[PDB]
This record gives sequence, C-alpha cells and structure tokens, in this order.
Amino acid sequence: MAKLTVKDVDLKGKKVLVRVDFNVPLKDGVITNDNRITAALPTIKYIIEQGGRAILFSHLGRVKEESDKAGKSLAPVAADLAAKLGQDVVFPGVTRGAELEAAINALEDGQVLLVENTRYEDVDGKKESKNDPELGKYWASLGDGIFVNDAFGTAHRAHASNVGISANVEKAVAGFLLENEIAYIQEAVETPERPFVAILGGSKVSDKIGVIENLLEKADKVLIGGGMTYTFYKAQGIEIGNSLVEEDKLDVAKALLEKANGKLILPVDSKEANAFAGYTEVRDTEGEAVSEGFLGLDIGPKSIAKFDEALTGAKTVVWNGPMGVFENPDFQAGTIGVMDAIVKQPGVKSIIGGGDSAAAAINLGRADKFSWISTGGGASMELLEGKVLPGLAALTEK
Ligand SMILES: Nc1ncnc2c1ncn2[C@@H]1O[C@H](COP(=O)(O)OP(=O)(O)NP(=O)(O)O)[C@@H](O)[C@H]1O
Ligand SMILES: [Mg+2]
Ligand SMILES: [Mg+2]
Ligand SMILES: [Mg+2]
Ligand SMILES: [Mg+2]
Repeated sequence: MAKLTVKDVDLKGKKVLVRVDFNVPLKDGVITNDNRITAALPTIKYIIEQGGRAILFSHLGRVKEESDKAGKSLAPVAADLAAKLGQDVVFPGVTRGAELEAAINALEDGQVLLVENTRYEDVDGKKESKNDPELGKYWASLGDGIFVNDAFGTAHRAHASNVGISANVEKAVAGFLLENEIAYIQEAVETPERPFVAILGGSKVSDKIGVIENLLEKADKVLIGGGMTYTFYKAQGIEIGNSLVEEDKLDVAKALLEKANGKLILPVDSKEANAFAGYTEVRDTEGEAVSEGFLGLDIGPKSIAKFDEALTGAKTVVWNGPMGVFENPDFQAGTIGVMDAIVKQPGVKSIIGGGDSAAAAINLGRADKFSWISTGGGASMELLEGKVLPGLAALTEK
C-alpha cells in the first residue's frame, strides 16, 4: 500500500490506538449480529501478537442527548470481544478521564481496552461527529504516537475518532480490513486489470450519478440495470409505463448517455407486471419499451444474455445494485443471471459494493464466489466516486 499499514510500524511494548468498527445491531442490550466484531479481529489479534497494548475506539448508533446513551453502551461488545479473543477486554465505561488513563497505563503487552461509545461525546456539542479539535488531541494523547484506522465505514467522514486522532499522532496507518477496502474499492478501480466492467443497478440514478461518471472514465463498459434503467429510457423518449423514474434527473441521464461514447450499456428488455404488488400478469417485453399499465421490475432475458456476453473475459468487475426487485422471487432472475455471469469469469477480481447487492449474493448462494464484498456503505460509494476521503487523506504516506 501507498499509505502505511499496521505491518509497517513497530508495536511491541507500545500503546496502540485503534479505530475499529463495533457498530453492531442491538436489541435490549443484546448483540443481534456480531459480523462487524468478527471482521475486526485480524487487526486486533495482530496487535496483541506483536506485544502491543490495544486501545480500541468505536461508535455505536447515534447519540444526540443524554437519554440516548442508554442502550448504546459498548459494554456488551467488550464482553463479546473478550469471548472471541479468549482474554479480558478492559472496559472502564468512560470516553475520557483520569480513570481511563490509569486503566490504559496498567495494560501489559498483549492486553486490550475498549473506550466507551465515541458518540457519547456528541451529547455536548457533537464533539465526535464534528471532530472537535480538543477531543482528537485528547484521545491521541492516550497513546504512543501510533493510530491504526480499521473502520472504512466512517472513513468518508471527519470525526474525532479517525481524523482527529490521526492529526495528532506521528503515524496513522491502515488496519487489515481498511487495507483490503482500499485495495479493492480504490486501487482496483484506478488501476484495473482489464477488461474492467462496472455494473450499476438498484432503485435510482440520483444516488449513483457520481459513481456512473467516475466509472465511465475508469471502466471499459458500464452495464446498467434496476430501476435506474427507466430514467435512462425516459430520457430517450422510450415509454416506461408506471416504472420508477426520476423526472428531475432526465437531463443528467441524457448527458451521461451522450458522453458515454458507447460504454454505457442499457437493458434491451424487461420483465414487467401490471402492478408492483398484487399483479395478475407478468411477462417479458418484446424490447426496451414498457407497456402502458405495466412497470418494469427486472431486466429481461435478452438483457441477461447481453450482459453475460459483455462480461466474457472480464478481469475486474465492480457491482452495486440489484438488476430487479430482488425481494420478490418473480424478479430475481436478472440479478442471479448477472451474479453467475460475473463469478464464472476466469481470474476475475469481482467486487460488490452495495447493501442489497451483498445480501442477495449471500442469500442466493453466490457470495463465496466473489473476491470482495464491501461493507463500507457511504464510504464505499464516495470512494467509487473517486473522492479523496478525509479518513484516508489523514493516513501517513509510506
Ligand atoms: N426495476 C425496479 N423497479 C423498482 N425498484 C427496483 C427495481 N430494480 C431494483 N429495485 C429496487 O432497488 C432497491 C435496491 O437498490 P439499492 O439500494 O440502490 O441497491 P444496494 O445494493 O442496496 N446499493 P446501496 O444502497 O448503494 O448499498 C431494492 O429495494 C429493489 O427492489
Ligand atoms: Mg504499506
Ligand atoms: Mg430494442
Ligand atoms: Mg441500498
Ligand atoms: Mg509527494
């Protein structure tokens, strides 16, 4: 990597500040999904093994007033982590103070402490989420000049717990998970093994305009599916019946088509129905046009075939957005057809970067065939737009 990583610094005997992603779902003080804790382990375990003293920071949920702190303590997360590590995780229950400092000083090589929910500092003046200078300086002062960022999911935002600490230590470096997110979502896009085929779907053009623009420059082809299809169709004068469209984005859609120079590949048919729910007729369109009284709810079979051919021999694929209304079994074919066409390509580096897209891959038994499934959400989108994220800018150059 071009930034330093946790492997590039000497950790033995040192306090090591780590931003981890422990923002797990809770219900009544109970963790309902530990995936993010599991995903955090490799970096944590590495620091322990190297003889570092791990001081962990995370947010959980959002905290606007004092009453919001209830339910959002990391106490259950500290317990969960300790069980996964097979050792104690010290948990003073505070975000700052002399007791916290005393607890940190007492850590021996290989031990772990978890600071309370960083967004507890948001109650008085949004200090974490608005990156109060004094808070970042304070949290940095708890360490020995090393900060490891392993939370790609907030890398697109400037908070005290990422950029604040980074600004106040000598070495701010990437953890193992963030390193992989950068490798797949930034470097594999900027410097792709070609052919690079991007696939963008989902409900709407408006949340993907920046990514389409960037990937039109970086990719060899960009395949479009999902509801976003019908905004592109309407911009061309194609009838779309009752399909999901953003009339306020017709001009931008028209402009992306004009600039695409043949790189933007639309569906050539749809599976349509005469209602979104409670439909009594479902059928394939003959071609692009959707029937009056109907709406398009998946790409059609000619489109699946065309996209499969477009994917032949791809070496890099980035995918965000289902090709149809995947929640419904009648409209899963387009998405399944594209997933299978992606993962069969020899040597392909296949990368998923959307929430419903990852869920679909996992649910339908294809996820294990992809190279990387991103969980960075807004960060993933902003990085696919080609933006310089503050949490990454803040990292030390190798
Ligand atoms: N033809 C369609 N008409 C209406 N909705 C559609 C259509 N195709 C897909 N969708 C919806 O698109 C939604 C998912 O879109 P989107 O949220 O953009 O995907 P994602 O994988 O979650 N990407 P992101 O939100 O950036 O992480 C689902 O609710 C689908 O039902
Ligand atoms: Mg490096
Ligand atoms: Mg046609
Ligand atoms: Mg989504
Ligand atoms: Mg330089």
